[PDB]
Amino acid sequence: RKYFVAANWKCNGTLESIKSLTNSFNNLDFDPSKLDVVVFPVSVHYDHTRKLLQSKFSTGIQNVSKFGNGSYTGEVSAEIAKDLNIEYVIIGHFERRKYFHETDEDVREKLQASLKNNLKAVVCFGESLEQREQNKTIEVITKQVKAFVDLIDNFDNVILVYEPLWAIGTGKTATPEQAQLVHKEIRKIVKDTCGEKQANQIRILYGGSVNTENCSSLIQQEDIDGFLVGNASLKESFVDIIKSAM
Amino acid sequence: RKYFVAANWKCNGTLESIKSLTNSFNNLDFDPSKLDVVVFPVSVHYDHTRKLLQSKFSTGIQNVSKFGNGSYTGEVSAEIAKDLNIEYVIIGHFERRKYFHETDEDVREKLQASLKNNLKAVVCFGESLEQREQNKTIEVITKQVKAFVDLIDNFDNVILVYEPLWAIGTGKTATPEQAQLVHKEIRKIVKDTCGEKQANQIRILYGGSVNTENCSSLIQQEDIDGFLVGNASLKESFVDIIKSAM
Repeated sequence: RKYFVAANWKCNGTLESIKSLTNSFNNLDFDPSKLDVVVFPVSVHYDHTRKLLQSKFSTGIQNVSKFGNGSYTGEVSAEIAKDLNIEYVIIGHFERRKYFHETDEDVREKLQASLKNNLKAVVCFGESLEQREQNKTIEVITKQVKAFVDLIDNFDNVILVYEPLWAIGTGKTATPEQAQLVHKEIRKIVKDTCGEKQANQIRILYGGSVNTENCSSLIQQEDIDGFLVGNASLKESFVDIIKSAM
Repeated sequence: RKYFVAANWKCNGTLESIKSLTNSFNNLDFDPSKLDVVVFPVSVHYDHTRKLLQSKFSTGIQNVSKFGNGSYTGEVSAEIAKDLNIEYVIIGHFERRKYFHETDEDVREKLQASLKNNLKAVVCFGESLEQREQNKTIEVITKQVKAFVDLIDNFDNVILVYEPLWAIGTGKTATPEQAQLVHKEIRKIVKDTCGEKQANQIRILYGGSVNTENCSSLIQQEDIDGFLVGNASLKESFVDIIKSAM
């Protein structure tokens, strides 16, 4: 299974910083048929970013609507994304679950709309610190995955991302070891409700704090197929995090 | 008062449909110093629409974040909008209050972030059918407007829009005389808290169902200064609606 490295620039950037950052990325020599590298810029920055990035890199958007075309002011539907040749979309990120009250049901409806319009999806989930302290991680993870697992028609087109909320912003850290354990568990859940061939071809990315110092330890875990990088993707050094996966 | 005519395309359009529509809009000869005409496309269609529309047309986006730059996956900040020279932003649209749970508190904060970044705002509000039947129209409209009006540092940069939810999708029809009554009262609220001079300079648009048959009878009302047009703005005949305000 092919490694996946994604850059989530979130709500950051200017036309200038993006011109400056895309040039550094373009200097990276890599074969896109042996590694997937995706960049997710702010929606209004999309065209500009797609024009500055060489086709080596794939591009997507940070969110997509659960509804289709219609009277939904401010939403970007999956068909609109499809019409523009936007290949990937991020769904269920915890900032969207937290600041904007997206539920597991919004996650599944968005995943369905995306698959219906032939877009590839990056689905996020993970447990909070309160839930981990109560030894409930597996119960919470299985509930979040069950909400949408039955829609995956092609296990190459849907990528899973585990976000260890308990270790995000709490002033706690995750050891690659503690991450690999959850990934293994997630893969077992996919094996048991979808099949063995499906479980072994689907990528499960680590979605915690990833930098140039620990990216090598994480990728080397058999069940960690890459990452969804936040802050560190806003720096030129991000080319180093991509090298570790090749 | 300069009339204001806005096309809210909501979540609609393709590259080819927009190319064909902008072409048609560009054929209408109007003077921007005497009439404001703004079109709001989907975020990912913005650059494309801005390049196709002649500079006499103003453009904006359908929603902004209440947060600034940072870890807010999927949001677009006022600050990013400023860097791209995006002139207008829609705030408080009923579809976002309904489907995405945005509150008066949210509206207030998005307006504050918008004004701090030199963006002009179209602020929406209005009562529902249930509220209108209990004879609470004024009470509701007063509370919604009072949630943000003290922020208006400048009465040419903020536009108010009354949306009669009670007639949007219920089978009721709002008549010009009925809309005028509410517009007159909206202007009184502004008079009572900002000054009489301020109240006579701010534009209050009607955001109910507008078309080529009823536009002239609405714009002709003394307290109605234009409209936020929904689906009629996805047609070529939209030019006829702009004309009614010339």
